[PDB]
Amino acid sequence: ASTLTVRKSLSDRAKARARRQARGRKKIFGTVERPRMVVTRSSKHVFVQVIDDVAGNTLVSASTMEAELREMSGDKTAKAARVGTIIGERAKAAGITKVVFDKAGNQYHGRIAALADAAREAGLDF
Amino acid sequence: MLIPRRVKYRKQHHPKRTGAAKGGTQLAFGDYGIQATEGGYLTNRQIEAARIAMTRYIKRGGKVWINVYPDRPMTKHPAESRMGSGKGTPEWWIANIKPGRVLFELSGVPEDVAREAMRLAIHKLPMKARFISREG
Amino acid sequence: ASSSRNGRDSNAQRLGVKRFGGQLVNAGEIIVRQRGTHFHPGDGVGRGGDDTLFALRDGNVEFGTRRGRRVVNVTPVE
Amino acid sequence: MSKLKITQIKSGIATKPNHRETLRSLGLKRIGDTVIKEDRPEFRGMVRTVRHLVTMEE
Amino acid sequence: DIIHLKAEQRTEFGKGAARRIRRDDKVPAVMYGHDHDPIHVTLDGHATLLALRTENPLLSIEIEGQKPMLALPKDVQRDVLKGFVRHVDLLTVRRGEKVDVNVALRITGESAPGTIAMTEFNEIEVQADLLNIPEVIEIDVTGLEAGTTIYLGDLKLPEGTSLLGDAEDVAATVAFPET
RNA sequence: UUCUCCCCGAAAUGCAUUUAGGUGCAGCGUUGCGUGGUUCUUGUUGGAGGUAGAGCACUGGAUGGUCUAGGGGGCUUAUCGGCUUACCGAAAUCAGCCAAACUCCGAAUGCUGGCAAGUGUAGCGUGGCAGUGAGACGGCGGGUGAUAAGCUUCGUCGUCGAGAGGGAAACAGCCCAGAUCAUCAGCUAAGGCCCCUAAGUGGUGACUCAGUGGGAAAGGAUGUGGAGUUGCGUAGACAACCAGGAGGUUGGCUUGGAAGCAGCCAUCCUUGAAAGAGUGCGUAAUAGCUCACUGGUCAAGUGAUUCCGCGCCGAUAAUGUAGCG
RNA sequence: GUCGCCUCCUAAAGGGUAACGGAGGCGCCCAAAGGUUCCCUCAGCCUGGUUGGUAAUCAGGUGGUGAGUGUAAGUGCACAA
RNA sequence: GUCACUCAACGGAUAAAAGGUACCCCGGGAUAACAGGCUGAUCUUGCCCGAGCGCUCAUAGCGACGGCAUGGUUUGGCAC
RNA sequence: UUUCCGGUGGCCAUAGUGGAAGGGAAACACCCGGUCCCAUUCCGAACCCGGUCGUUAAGCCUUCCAACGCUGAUGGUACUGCACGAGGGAUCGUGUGGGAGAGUAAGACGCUGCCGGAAU
Ligand SMILES: CCC[C@@H]1C[C@@H](C(=O)N[C@@H]([C@H]2O[C@H](SC)[C@H](O)[C@@H](O)[C@H]2O)[C@H](C)Cl)N(C)C1
Ligand SMILES: [Mg+2]
Ligand SMILES: [Mg+2]
Ligand SMILES: [Mg+2]
Ligand SMILES: [Mg+2]
Ligand SMILES: [Mg+2]
Ligand SMILES: [Mg+2]
Ligand SMILES: [Mg+2]
Ligand SMILES: [Mg+2]
Ligand SMILES: [Mg+2]
Ligand SMILES: [Mg+2]
Ligand SMILES: [Mg+2]
Ligand SMILES: [Mg+2]
Ligand SMILES: [Mg+2]
Ligand SMILES: [Mg+2]
Ligand SMILES: [Mg+2]
Ligand SMILES: [Mg+2]
Ligand SMILES: [Mg+2]
Ligand SMILES: [Mg+2]
Ligand SMILES: [Mg+2]
Ligand SMILES: [Mg+2]
Ligand SMILES: [Mg+2]
Ligand SMILES: [Mg+2]
Ligand SMILES: [Mg+2]
Ligand SMILES: [Mg+2]
Ligand SMILES: [Mg+2]
Ligand SMILES: [Mg+2]
Ligand SMILES: [Mg+2]
Ligand SMILES: [Mg+2]
Ligand SMILES: [Mg+2]
Ligand SMILES: [Mg+2]
Ligand SMILES: [Mg+2]
Ligand SMILES: [Mg+2]
Ligand SMILES: [Mg+2]
Ligand SMILES: [Mg+2]
Ligand SMILES: [Mg+2]
Ligand SMILES: [Mg+2]
Repeated sequence: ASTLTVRKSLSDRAKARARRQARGRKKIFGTVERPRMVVTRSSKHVFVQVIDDVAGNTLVSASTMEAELREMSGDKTAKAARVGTIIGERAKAAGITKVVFDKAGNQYHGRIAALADAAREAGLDF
Repeated sequence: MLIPRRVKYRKQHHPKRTGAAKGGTQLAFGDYGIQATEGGYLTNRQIEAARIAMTRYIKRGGKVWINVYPDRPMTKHPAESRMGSGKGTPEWWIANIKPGRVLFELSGVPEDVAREAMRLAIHKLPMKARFISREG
Repeated sequence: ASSSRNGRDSNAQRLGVKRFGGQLVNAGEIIVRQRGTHFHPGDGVGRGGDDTLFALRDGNVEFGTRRGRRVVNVTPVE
Repeated sequence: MSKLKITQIKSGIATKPNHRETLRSLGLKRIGDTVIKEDRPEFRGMVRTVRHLVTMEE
Repeated sequence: DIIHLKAEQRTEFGKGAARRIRRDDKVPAVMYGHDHDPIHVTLDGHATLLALRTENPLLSIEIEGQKPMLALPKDVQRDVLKGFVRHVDLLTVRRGEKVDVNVALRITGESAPGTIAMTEFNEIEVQADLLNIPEVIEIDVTGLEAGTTIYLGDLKLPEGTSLLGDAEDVAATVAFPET
């Protein structure tokens, strides 16, 4: 469900983040050569999906909701770094090589930046 | 005299005189009407003459509506001049009338005096017109 | 007498669609000359400095809609 | 396929060039000349393009 | 009262077919409803003219093969200059069901000689029943003058005919003479 | 600017021009060589559109209604404030509208691709030789001009140009039709068939009486034939002929006279089978003749209104009938 | 009076199309008003508030483009150009 | 590589140029003056409606505001 | 497999605007702080970071309402390619093809793909 118009009655943070995400998606698009790495950052978790936007289907994904990461002791940024390592490992497992990173309306800073740097350490060409 | 407060363009092409009435073919204000059965250009002086005829016959009873406004400027070439050297200045204001257009409406007056007043008004217009009513 | 105070018109610019839907084009072929983006660049179509839309690759021209935008695509030839 | 029989009854002079090329495409050369065509939509379209110039039978 | 109209099936469509039908002293009509597809018929011209003399008449369309059908003429395309009916829209109706219609307006009041009364609408929206279609709705304005106005919220409506349209607009106006 | 025949066969457009009646290049002709269906027509299947039409969503224009912020004029009287808001009234809203330079819409065509069939022999590349670059009229869509011009300027198709034959009386441009030659054969097109003048003073059914046919407007009219709607009518309809055809009341602002006819008005009542404070004639002013209506002999249809076909008037220059040849 | 260029209409929904046809502009400007990256949403209306009033500045609601765009007009741009 | 043109009559005759001719002189009806032709704004001659004037009374005589035409002797438009 | 829900697309109002009621298991969200990375043309409002306490009040989600808005036939009409015809003229009509806009009946309180969570 993606209506081109930002639905009214949304909260202020939601409206602002929706505008920022729509502006980020103007230049970012996932193909088979370079799929899009979208990081959805909420107050508790980070959910990463690598998407081929031509077919509209996610190739690999990772989160802090997985079984082997609920019990892992660390900080929000440390958990995001572990998620970045995992998503890089899964991308190498599926043969992704290079991705285009999408911050999904958030600032490239902190948890998202740690996730991206960890994915770069894993072997992702971005 | 009906002249618009202002027009966007004072020099305009001649209005099309082709086709039946686009709108205003049914009575909407009064109880009787003058319906044009022919097309043409209805100037503001003819509209005024017809209005005076109706208003003077019906005297004090009822209201008269002019459904057509002369907001189309028609230019005039400088007199005794050859052709060219631009378009002339507006001289006449017209309404573009098509067959079936209700020109004037009349109400608050019985049918015979209404018929006579609208006969008087119709004898002022340059096209053919007829008396119409709301099916009695 | 008098004179005409008009009389100036610019030269014809010959804008408009040059390649219509389903037409086979080479890479770099101009699909439409236009002022502004009445058509937007789609997939395999680039936009020029004067808003000219050109083919970025070989294939067939198609006109369509992407989100809210009216776009021109060049679908690669099978 | 009833094998349309098309005969030219009027001349091509002063007709639209479309009509003259339609007459040429039907194989008609003179007034009174006749051709037999298969009952196919293109020949029927040609016949109805120049129906004021030809007559058609089966 | 129910006016019976003989109809027969229409199978040729277009401006030419309608022209031929109207040259044969007939009227094209389409009859649509709720539980059937639209049925295209052609009616006698003069009988249809007499039946459509009145407004909102209950018509019984009689087609030889099929059963009779009840209808109300919802749209009547008449010639503007002449009076001939050019096309009839027939909305099929049920006996045990309401109908929305447009009932007519007239003034039958007699104010002071100086002041005059006017009607500001042609027909008004009314929900009523089949066998009871009011002919008109009268507004009597006798001795009511000056800037009195009449809106659609307080009218002596007949039984079984509720009010549907917005009751916040005027239908009659009494005022001084024209100055 | 001088002999012949055979085949093909234009242009009067675009751009530029000390250019505009000249010329260059391009377009259109021809021809050698090359390449061959690439062209064209129709069908079918896609594509972009913003014209016609329509609409009022925007921008302007606009008619009426509801309601109202605010201006005008006055008042008790104004420092307010109230009585007005019966005048004006932005905007808001309801209803009907208008637009080449308005568009929430939106054709047919045209243009451009794919495919299929048909098809004259079309199209394309490259060389030799050009002429043309004053166009005209007609149909359709427009601008200028006045709803003008056999006007002017565009778009498109046709013809003339450069095209004979047949028709249009004659009559480049209109209609039919494109002449290789001969024919004292036939069938046809447009157009025609009483005679000029080839073929029907053709058959059948209607209409016209104006020589309409064989020119024209607003408008006027018991011409005529036909088809609807509606009022009165043997409880007796309309016209004609016999009696009540008038009371209070010379109802009022007039006007020496408006008593029924100067005009405007509330536009009644009565002896009563019956009548209008008044419709024509008459009339200085009043009288009066006589109209709508009531009974009688008679008595079978009369009165409006809408539309349609063909006609009438309006109609109107100067050598001679003279607007069917 | 005009002569080159640009925008719109005439121009008949591809492109082109004339008249001493109808409207306007240009012969610049900007070292940022260019490049890139990131963020933001306007005009108008309503209400509350010192100077302050219709309109400086602040606060809340509403408002999707009617604001804006260096400069004519048209095509665009609120995903903002 | 860059510079020098209101070469603006903007494809830009010369680096460099205004007038008179009634003293004039040597293709076009492609183009004006007369006349003819077309048109008919203007002109002209009529008419339609009838506000109102005529003591009263639209129409004896008139005839506002409007509308429709004739003629082709006016001034023009076109340029055959 | 299914149900519900959190993200991420496609169609871009049949989806929206408005109203009424209800729900939070994981998730979402408000929320609590500002020490730390980071920030406000002032403000931890926002951006950013540490938590997940409290709360479903709003966002979000489920259901109901045609109310405003949106979608919308059939038939007819306008218009129109080609072929004709009529009028003194503005202009009009027919044959043969194509055929709206408005309006009416009506639809509609979204459809759908991938990833994940909880239960099954
Ligand atoms: C206003 C006059 C118009 C022109 C006058 C005429 C013309 O050329 N006339 C000539 C005139 O000259 C002599 S008579 C003096 C000739 O004998 C005569 O045939 C004619 O040619 C002179 C100019 Cl007057 N043209 C034919 C038309
Ligand atoms: Mg309307
Ligand atoms: Mg650029
Ligand atoms: Mg540039
Ligand atoms: Mg030849
Ligand atoms: Mg030349
Ligand atoms: Mg040459
Ligand atoms: Mg139009
Ligand atoms: Mg020339
Ligand atoms: Mg020409
Ligand atoms: Mg021509
Ligand atoms: Mg000419
Ligand atoms: Mg020729
Ligand atoms: Mg000839
Ligand atoms: Mg002859
Ligand atoms: Mg030959
Ligand atoms: Mg014979
Ligand atoms: Mg014949
Ligand atoms: Mg003979
Ligand atoms: Mg005989
Ligand atoms: Mg005979
Ligand atoms: Mg005659
Ligand atoms: Mg006549
Ligand atoms: Mg003859
Ligand atoms: Mg175009
Ligand atoms: Mg075109
Ligand atoms: Mg040209
Ligand atoms: Mg030059
Ligand atoms: Mg020089
Ligand atoms: Mg000489
Ligand atoms: Mg000449
Ligand atoms: Mg002359
Ligand atoms: Mg002569
Ligand atoms: Mg000429
Ligand atoms: Mg619809
Ligand atoms: Mg339809
Ligand atoms: Mg429709």
